[PDB]
Amino acid sequence: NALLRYLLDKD
Amino acid sequence: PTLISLLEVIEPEVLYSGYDSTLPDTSTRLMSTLNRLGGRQVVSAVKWAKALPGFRNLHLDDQMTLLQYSWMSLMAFSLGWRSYKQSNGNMLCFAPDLVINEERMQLPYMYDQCQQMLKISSEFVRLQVSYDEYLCMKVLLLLSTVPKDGLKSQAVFDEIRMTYIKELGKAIVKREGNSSQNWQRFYQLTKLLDSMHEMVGGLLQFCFYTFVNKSSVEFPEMLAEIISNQLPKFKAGSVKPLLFHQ
Ligand SMILES: C[C@@H]1C[C@H]2[C@@H]3CCC4=CC(=O)C=C[C@]4(C)[C@@]3(Cl)[C@@H](O)C[C@]2(C)[C@@]1(OC(=O)c1ccco1)C(=O)CCl
Repeated sequence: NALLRYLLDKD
Repeated sequence: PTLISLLEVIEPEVLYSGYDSTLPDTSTRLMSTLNRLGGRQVVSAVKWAKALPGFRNLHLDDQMTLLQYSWMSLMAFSLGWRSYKQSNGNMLCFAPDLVINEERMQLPYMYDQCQQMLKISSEFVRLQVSYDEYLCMKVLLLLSTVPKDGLKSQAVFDEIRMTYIKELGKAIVKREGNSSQNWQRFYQLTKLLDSMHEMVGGLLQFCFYTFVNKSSVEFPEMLAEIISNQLPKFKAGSVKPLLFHQ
């Protein structure tokens, strides 16, 4: 969900 | 600037658990410390995967799926590797501050799962796997478990696998120096990859059990999010393990 989605989009 | 050298550079640094063996040794503390370490390692693995040439060509949903489906395999494979290098497969080397003795495995609450994890490292010992072989296989593990209903960007995924199967070939050559029996080496490494589903299946089983029946063990949000998402799909038999040999 949200946390995995964040990590893939970040940086 | 080769693909294998890039895999060397993007390989995550070995993390420290911060385990405090001055405190009392209990089952709950150990599994919670290992879960916290695992959560951090998974975060690193996401960063690692994002840096793999090709991975970002995949649809975001496919990217999430592959990480959700293979995370345990990646962790256990890495643990197998560390244990092979640090102690020749005699000890479980979770972290340089959290190394489990043969004597520390003789505890009832952790004997079985430790034996399962040692089997992985003993395969590295048996095959004398090289560093580049390990790195190529690890990429392929990320690409080894898929949904039965398929994937959103199948063609890209098929080309990625193709790319890293060839890189594994280069790793075999870099180690042996062009033998005529390199096909036997390739066969042995693909057989090891295949057997990772079974060797890890029992680890996921115990993990899912501990997560559902809270038999009080703490899971960080990173692991909790993946496990609770991964859980109903395995029970539905909706996951397809990719195998090189039928
Ligand atoms: C048997 C499973 C498999 C374990 C993972 C293997 C792979 C792994 C390697 C690590 O280096 C750090 C963390 C994990 C990701 C582990 Cl040790 C933990 O989260 C903890 C995990 C899930 C596990 O660990 C144990 O029970 C365990 C480890 C040692 C003795 O028991 C568990 O179910 C706890 Cl809920």
